[PDB]
Amino acid sequence: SNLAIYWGQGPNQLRLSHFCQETSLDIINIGFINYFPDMSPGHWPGSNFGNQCDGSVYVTNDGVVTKLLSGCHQIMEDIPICQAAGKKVLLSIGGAYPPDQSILSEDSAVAFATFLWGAFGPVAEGWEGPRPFGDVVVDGFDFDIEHNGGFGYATMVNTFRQYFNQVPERKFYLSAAPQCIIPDAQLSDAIFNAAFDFIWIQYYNTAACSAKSFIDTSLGTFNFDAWVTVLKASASKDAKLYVGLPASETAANQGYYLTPDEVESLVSTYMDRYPDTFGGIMLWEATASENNQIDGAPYADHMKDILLH
Ligand SMILES: CNC(=O)NC(=N)Nc1ccccc1
Repeated sequence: SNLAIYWGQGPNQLRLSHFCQETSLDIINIGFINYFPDMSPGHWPGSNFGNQCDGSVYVTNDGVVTKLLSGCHQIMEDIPICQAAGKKVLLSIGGAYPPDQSILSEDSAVAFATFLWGAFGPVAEGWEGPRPFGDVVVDGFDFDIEHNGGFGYATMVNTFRQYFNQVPERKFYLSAAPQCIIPDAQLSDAIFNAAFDFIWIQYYNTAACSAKSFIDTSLGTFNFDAWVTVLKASASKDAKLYVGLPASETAANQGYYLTPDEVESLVSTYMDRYPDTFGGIMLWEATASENNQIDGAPYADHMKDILLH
């Protein structure tokens, strides 16, 4: 079972090459493309990577100043190291801030997909768009849509997967990151109507189905079961489900963090019930895990031992 984590939005983060050297980590999601074309200057998507990148943004063939970052030099340098180390690197779409971003048509969702594929996918001839990370090719795209409904996303997923299928030699990945409440307002249409390789339900910040509601069953009702049942119905039936967790008490709202012993008792129960769908743990996020050093190692290292034990 696999350990996925988020990097990109950590206060004072170290550079991604620190995390590339963390052997426990099998997947790293880079957040975020957070400005969508429909409300962003030029219809270009924009990006934000916390402290990373020199602050420069592309301007278009029209002189339009965009929201995309053009000098992300450490990330370009660092994504190949991660991949040279066995790790899959997915570029994440959305995130928490700002909360006023969405997709308005099926056309803009095909264009959004196509722009990301040209931009961060394989190097391609006729592509006359940006290459924010140079000749690096990501392994996939993560959908962390946490605002404004689910319109457009199954289309973006199938459009992506349409593109994947032309590169038969290489294997590319689609994941999503719902919150616990079923149905997820952002991603249930996506999950149902398209094939996600991985899905990591965020089990923090919502009381009625939080991971901590497994340890304290008075807080809400941990619902991984209901989720295996919808997954079975869906176009993502072969998706691997992940229990999404905060890597430190200071990573999500108070009381969502579980101690390793609490995690283990979650994991050994749901790895055994659904050995065929259970996939692993996902952490929010990389920096909080760094700073949560338990006996000379970070939180993620202790998660991986749990999964192997
Ligand atoms: C994988 N996505 C996240 O972990 N999202 C997340 N933590 N969003 C967020 C929502 C409200 C406040 C802070 C962060």
